[PDB]
Formats: sequence, C-alpha cells, structure tokens
Amino acid sequence: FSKPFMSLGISIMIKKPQKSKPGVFSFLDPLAYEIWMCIVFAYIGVSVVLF
Amino acid sequence: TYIVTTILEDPYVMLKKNANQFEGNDRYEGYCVELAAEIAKHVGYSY
Amino acid sequence: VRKSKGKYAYLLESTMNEYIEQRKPCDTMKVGGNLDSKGYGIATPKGSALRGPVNLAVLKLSEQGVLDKLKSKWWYDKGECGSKDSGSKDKTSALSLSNVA
Amino acid sequence: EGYCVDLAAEIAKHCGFKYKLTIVGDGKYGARDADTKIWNGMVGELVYGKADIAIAPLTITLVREEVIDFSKPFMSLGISIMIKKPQKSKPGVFSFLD
Ligand SMILES: O=c1[nH]c2cc(C(F)(F)F)c(N3CCOCC3)cc2n(CP(=O)(O)O)c1=O
Ligand SMILES: CCCCCCCCCC
Ligand SMILES: CCCCCCCCC
Ligand SMILES: CCCCCCCC
Repeated sequence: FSKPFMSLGISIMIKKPQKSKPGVFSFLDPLAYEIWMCIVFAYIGVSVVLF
Repeated sequence: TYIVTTILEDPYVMLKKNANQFEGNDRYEGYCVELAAEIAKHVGYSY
Repeated sequence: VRKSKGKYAYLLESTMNEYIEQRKPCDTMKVGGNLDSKGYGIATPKGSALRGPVNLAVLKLSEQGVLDKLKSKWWYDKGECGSKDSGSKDKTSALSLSNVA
Repeated sequence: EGYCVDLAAEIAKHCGFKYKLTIVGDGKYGARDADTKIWNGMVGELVYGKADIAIAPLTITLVREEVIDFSKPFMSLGISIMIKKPQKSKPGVFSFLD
C-alpha cells in the first residue's frame, strides 16, 4: 500500500429538514377549530340574550 | 506498458458519455482517472 | 431515507455521503463527524519496483494541494443541485411575517 | 505516561522487543539545515543512529519520507479554527424590537 491519498470515516446521513413554510392561518394553531367556532356561536348567543 | 485495474461502480471511475467516439482509457473519466494521469506523469511511465 | 422524512438515518462512509448529498438532488444532508478513521490507497504487487517512486508521487500530490482541488471539483463544482445560497442563512430568532400573515 | 507512551507499549506487545523511553535532547523535529544540510530532532537521531523507533506525532511529507520510511498514520491532523465561546452579548438599546 501507498500513503493514504484520502481520509474518510463512517458518517451519518439524515433527511435534510425542509424550510417548513407555515400556513396562512398559522396563528389559529393555539386554539382548535372547535374552539373558534364555539366562540362565534357563543358570541351570537350572548348578543341575542343581551338584546 | 503497464496494466492498471480499477472499479467502475463508484463516483471515482465512470464511463463518460459518447464512449463510442472515444477509445481506450480516453473514454473513462472521473476523479480517480485524473489521479492516475497525474501519478503516471510524475513517475514517468506509460500505462 | 428520502421517503422516511426524518425516520431512517443511514450509516455510510464519508466520501459516499458527501457525493450522494451534492451530486444528487439534495433532499438529505450529512450531520456530525466521522465515527471511525479509515483511508484509501493505491496498491502494488508484493516486492515490486513500482512502490517507492509511486509513494513519493502520492505524498507530493497531497502536499501541493492537488488532491484537495480534485476533490472540491468532483464533489462540489459538479453537484446536481449545486450550492444554493452558499452563505448559510442564520436561524432568525425573530418572528417571521408569514406566521401572522 | 501519555498517548505515545501507551502507543509504544501496545506496539512492543504485538512486536516483542526491548525498548527504553529515551527523550530527545534537542526537542525539535525533522528540519533540513540551510548550509549544513543535516537533520535534527528525531529525524536527525534516526539518520545518524541514535534511536530504534520514533513513537511521536511526526507530520509525514516528501522531505522526510525520502530518508525515513514512515508507516500508516494512526491519526489524521487538520488545520482547524478556534474562537471564543459564543457567550451572550450585552443587549444594547432598541432590544424590544426582537
Ligand atoms: O511533524 C510535526 N509534528 C508536529 C506536531 C505538533 C502537535 F502534535 F500539535 F503538538 C505540533 N504543534 C502544533 C502547534 O505548535 C506546537 C506543537 C507541531 C508539529 N510540527 C511542527 P509544524 O510542521 O510547523 O506544524 C511538526 O513538524
Ligand atoms: C379555523 C377556522 C375558523 C376560524 C374562526 C376564527 C374566528 C375569530 C373570531 C372569534
Ligand atoms: C444595538 C445599538 C443600536 C443603536 C442604533 C442607533 C440608531 C440611531 C439613529
Ligand atoms: C368557516 C368560518 C368562517 C367565519 C367567518 C367570520 C365569522 C365572524
């Protein structure tokens, strides 16, 4: 054998994480869709009762 | 002359396109091919 | 690995990992350093006069910065997806505009 | 007792021989003299018959392989970069716009 002309080693290969562009309505994530609708139905319900 | 062996299924030695136009070692292109040419030029022997 | 999407971490050599990341559609990347240490090398029949001058030529090419040039040419200067945005975009801690779009 | 000491102790085990942990009196490495054209350090000691082997991190190159037959490198070096640890900088004015 001659002198090593290139060094190497056992490396790890994982899937490159994408940019993960958030959705347009990403701000509606902390509250579920059921909560947002129930708020609107409770909003109109309180208004009619108040009237 | 000298007889030199190498492997093909690797990114080091590959079969360049249009191999029918070329012939012999001129058709084979790759990183390992350039290394063999530089070593043969430094030592000074045909292969 | 490309189909697992962050579930299968293949363990291969360094040179094959760098080539499959650059000279292929770069949907995967290499992370971390080498676990063990190996080394390639050209051979010569046992007891042949083509070992001394050949070994001196390999050390001469590696000293003159030739092997580093050939590696950077075949691994980076000829990649499939290339080096898009070579300057690594730092992770902005501030909130983006698309999050409240 | 260190890295090269343990390396020599392991080499002498697989290759049985009598060895003495001598230390070079010059403390230098292989350097060709300008006008004298004589080596120094471990290369100068091995070229003139002072030691039997050199268990030390000698950087292999062309100027040294022509006079001393090296072996397969047990470790690879690299010209790396060192910097201060990225500590938390002093938060200046207008820090509420973060
Ligand atoms: O064969 C060689 N092996 C060497 C090994 C080391 C280390 F192992 F890191 F101790 C160092 N150092 C790095 C920084 O300076 C202090 C000691 C110098 C080496 N040198 C001199 P160079 O060639 O000028 O680098 C050689 O010649
Ligand atoms: C998640 C789809 C419905 C979003 C409704 C948001 C209502 C906001 C005012 C209560
Ligand atoms: C972090 C210090 C920023 C200072 C900005 C001064 C701008 C003056 C117009
Ligand atoms: C699908 C939900 C639509 C809500 C429109 C706005 C109601 C106040």
